[PDB]
Amino acid sequence: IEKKIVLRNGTEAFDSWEKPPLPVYTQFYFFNVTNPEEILRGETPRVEEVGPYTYRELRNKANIQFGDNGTTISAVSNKAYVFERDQSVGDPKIDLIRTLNIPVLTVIEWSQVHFLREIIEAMLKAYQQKLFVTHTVDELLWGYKDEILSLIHVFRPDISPYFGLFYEKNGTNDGDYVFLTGEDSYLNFTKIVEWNGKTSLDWWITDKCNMINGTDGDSFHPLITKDEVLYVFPSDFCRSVYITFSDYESVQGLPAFRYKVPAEILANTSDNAGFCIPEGNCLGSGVLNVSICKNGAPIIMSFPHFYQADERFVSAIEGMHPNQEDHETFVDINPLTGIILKAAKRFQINIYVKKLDDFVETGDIRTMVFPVMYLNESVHIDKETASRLKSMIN
Ligand SMILES: *[C@@H]1O[C@H](CO)[C@@H](O[C@@H]2O[C@H](CO)[C@@H](O[C@@H]3O[C@H](CO[C@H]4O[C@H](CO[C@H]5O[C@H](CO)[C@@H](O)[C@H](O)[C@@H]5O[C@@H]5O[C@H](COP(=O)(O)O)[C@@H](O)[C@H](O)[C@@H]5O)[C@@H](O)[C@H](O)[C@@H]4O)[C@@H](O)[C@H](O[C@H]4O[C@H](CO)[C@@H](O)[C@H](O)[C@@H]4O)[C@@H]3O)[C@H](O)[C@H]2NC(C)=O)[C@H](O)[C@H]1NC(C)=O
Ligand SMILES: *[C@@H]1O[C@H](CO)[C@@H](O[C@@H]2O[C@H](CO)[C@@H](O[C@@H]3O[C@H](CO[C@H]4O[C@H](CO)[C@@H](O)[C@H](O[C@H]5O[C@H](CO)[C@@H](O)[C@H](O)[C@@H]5O)[C@@H]4O)[C@@H](O)[C@H](O[C@H]4O[C@H](CO)[C@@H](O)[C@H](O)[C@@H]4O)[C@@H]3O)[C@H](O)[C@H]2NC(C)=O)[C@H](O)[C@H]1NC(C)=O
Ligand SMILES: *[C@@H]1O[C@H](CO)[C@@H](O[C@@H]2O[C@H](CO)[C@@H](O[C@@H]3O[C@H](CO[C@H]4O[C@H](CO)[C@@H](O)[C@H](O)[C@@H]4O)[C@@H](O)[C@H](O[C@H]4O[C@H](CO)[C@@H](O)[C@H](O)[C@@H]4O)[C@@H]3O)[C@H](O)[C@H]2NC(C)=O)[C@H](O)[C@H]1NC(C)=O
Ligand SMILES: *[C@@H]1O[C@H](CO)[C@@H](O[C@@H]2O[C@H](CO)[C@@H](O[C@@H]3O[C@H](CO[C@H]4O[C@H](CO)[C@@H](O)[C@H](O)[C@@H]4O)[C@@H](O)[C@H](O[C@H]4O[C@H](CO)[C@@H](O)[C@H](O)[C@@H]4O)[C@@H]3O)[C@H](O)[C@H]2NC(C)=O)[C@H](O)[C@H]1NC(C)=O
Ligand SMILES: *[C@@H]1O[C@H](CO)[C@@H](O[C@@H]2O[C@H](CO)[C@@H](O[C@@H]3O[C@H](CO)[C@@H](O)[C@H](O)[C@@H]3O)[C@H](O)[C@H]2NC(C)=O)[C@H](O)[C@H]1NC(C)=O
Ligand SMILES: *[C@@H]1O[C@H](CO)[C@@H](O[C@@H]2O[C@H](CO)[C@@H](O)[C@H](O)[C@H]2NC(C)=O)[C@H](O)[C@H]1NC(C)=O
Ligand SMILES: *[C@@H]1O[C@H](CO)[C@@H](O)[C@H](O)[C@H]1NC(C)=O
Ligand SMILES: *[C@@H]1O[C@H](CO)[C@@H](O)[C@H](O)[C@H]1NC(C)=O
Ligand SMILES: [Cl-]
Repeated sequence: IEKKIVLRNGTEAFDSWEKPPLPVYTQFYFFNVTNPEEILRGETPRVEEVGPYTYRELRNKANIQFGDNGTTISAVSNKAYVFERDQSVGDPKIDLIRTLNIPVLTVIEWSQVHFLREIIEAMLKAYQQKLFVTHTVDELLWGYKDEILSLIHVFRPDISPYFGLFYEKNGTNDGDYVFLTGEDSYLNFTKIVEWNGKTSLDWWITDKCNMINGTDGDSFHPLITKDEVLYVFPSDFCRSVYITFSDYESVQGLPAFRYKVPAEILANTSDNAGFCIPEGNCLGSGVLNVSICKNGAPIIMSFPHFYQADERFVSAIEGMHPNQEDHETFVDINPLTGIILKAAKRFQINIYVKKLDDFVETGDIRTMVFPVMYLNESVHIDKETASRLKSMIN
């Protein structure tokens, strides 16, 4: 029996959950646009893969408060990124990525949804914008001041003049959670019961699709069996997900089940129709429109290089060469303790883009899902802690 794996003030299980000992790394990879002018004339985009840009994470739980006497527990998962230059392809403060002007594509999308339409329209007309821009890798990630957002900010202070894929994400959390500790049952360990005071979502169609299943992803319940499916709620993905057993792996001396993201997760099916707002009309297998949760921006999540996706997505963008080894999402879990040993959490960020007659900025651009950047959030257990665990286990 292993009731040692429960969150209670005293056990190492708690301390490690509170303050993760193992280092997590995120590597960013960007797609540099080689033929912007030609794309605007309706030609096939060709892109060039650039990276990695490696960041070591700092994690911990804060505002910790036990609930219902040892069964629930509220906390916030802070997270920050420390750049590692010698692990990266170059200096992100100097290196330039040319890609889509996301700020203007966003406000356009807002204008189209009759949000600040005039104000947005007048400014674009006043100050001509380029659809493709060039900025530093650091600017794209952690943010930079944009003309049009600054002009809007003058009138609407609620709207930020800065934009960045990870703007204001360094040293912050993704909201108030209340986790379920193993006290009641070891099965429902580090399981999620609420987020921002809410036990479900509300932006997806079906009650089913709005459910919050599983753990935050950083750990699992002990005594896993190959036959069972494992649910996760990655907040940044804007929906729950499951992973299924792939095969047997060894990480140091420790046994590990390899759980991967199956292709059912983003497949164009009636099951997943409830993710395709408004009227269940999906773009095709292997992508996810997350405009709603990303503040009306035309953001489409997918896997790297449209792996596990419809082929015409891959065909649309020259330079998209997907393969399983490099681009799949996997996680090697010690079946016994439900602890992660090795994992590559991988996914892409794309932008939906189409020609618009009212907006000359769009030129004659093709209708497509435009890949901007993907990443690999990884972890790997070292000898010391491994054999410590391996001896601790027995
Ligand atoms: C990915 O997912 C996302 C989200 O899941 C998808 O987006 C959803 O789908 C589409 C995207 O285009 C979109 O549907 C359209 O919504 C439009 C707007 O809906 C909102 O606004 C409606 C109208 O409100 C204005 O007008 C009303 C009076 O008629 C009035 O009540 C309002 O106050 C408002 O007034 C405006 O005020 C401004 C002035 O402000 P300033 O700028 O400050 O000066 C004026 O400039 C403006 O002209 C106007 O007067 C409202 O009724 C509605 O409830 C929403 O709140 C609609 O316009 C679209 O309607 C279309 O159909 C009509 C049929 O009747 C057609 O005649 C017309 O051509 C029109 O095009 C349509 O419903 C969703 O809004 C959007 N949802 C979200 C949350 O973003 C996205 O598409 C997906 N992408 C992919 C690739 O799959
Ligand atoms: C996200 O957020 C996290 C957490 O905040 C960021 O990580 C931290 O970033 C800060 C700010 O950049 C880092 O501080 C800098 O550290 C560098 C590294 O140099 C090291 O070695 C120096 C030797 O040359 C040493 O002097 C530095 O400081 C040590 O010594 C002092 C006293 O002597 C001691 O008090 C410190 O604790 C250190 O032990 C340092 O370790 C350093 O070069 C920087 O100094 C410059 O910049 C500051 C302004 O920030 C300026 O005042 C100085 O004059 C100098 O110009 C600075 O101190 C910190 O190291 C990071 N923390 C961790 C844990 O890594 C992260 O960068 C953010 N990421 C993103 C993407 O936004
Ligand atoms: C992603 O893709 C983009 C677009 O292709 C690339 O961005 C270009 O990057 C190149 C360099 O890689 C940039 O060119 C460089 O510009 C520097 C500054 O240019 C201004 O200032 C100089 C004076 O120094 C003026 O002469 C010039 O007119 C500009 O106004 C220059 O200093 C560099 O010049 C040196 O280049 C080589 C040696 O490096 C020599 O041949 C030259 O003699 C000279 O010493 C250089 O030309 C260019 O500006 C970028 N374009 C855009 C649109 O931003 C990215 O590189 C690519 N990303 C990655 C990671 O590869
Ligand atoms: C997080 O996620 C990213 C990927 O999204 C990872 O980065 C990749 O890491 C993988 C694994 O190492 C890399 O795959 C390797 O590609 C290399 C290709 O080399 C080129 O140049 C050589 C000449 O030296 C040519 O021979 C070759 O054809 C290529 O043109 C190779 O070094 C590797 O090939 C060897 O291993 C593979 C095993 O799969 C064998 O198939 C080969 O025969 C050979 O033995 C390998 O293919 C990939 O390139 C990386 N990509 C990027 C963009 O960095 C991170 O590593 C990952 N995980 C973590 C924890 O960070
Ligand atoms: C999050 O929660 C649940 C549980 O994982 C997921 O819904 C489940 O989906 C399956 C279909 O594959 C359901 O099977 C059903 O069985 C019932 C009972 O016999 C039957 O009434 C149905 O016709 C169907 O056969 C399963 O029961 C269902 N769970 C519940 C509680 O109804 C859901 O999809 C997950 N969502 C996300 C976003 O991860
Ligand atoms: C997503 O799936 C839907 C339905 O599962 C597909 O729509 C079908 O399209 C064929 C012709 O290609 C029609 O004969 C069917 O009647 C359609 N069915 C429904 C329910 O609409 C569609 O092909 C898929 N979408 C994409 C973009 O490939
Ligand atoms: C738990 O540890 C001890 C229990 O006595 C106490 O000093 C401390 O305040 C508690 N901290 C948290 C985060 O629960
Ligand atoms: C988790 O604990 C048990 C284990 O299966 C389950 O019966 C129960 O419904 C769960 N608890 C809560 C509060 O949801
Ligand atoms: Cl290993």
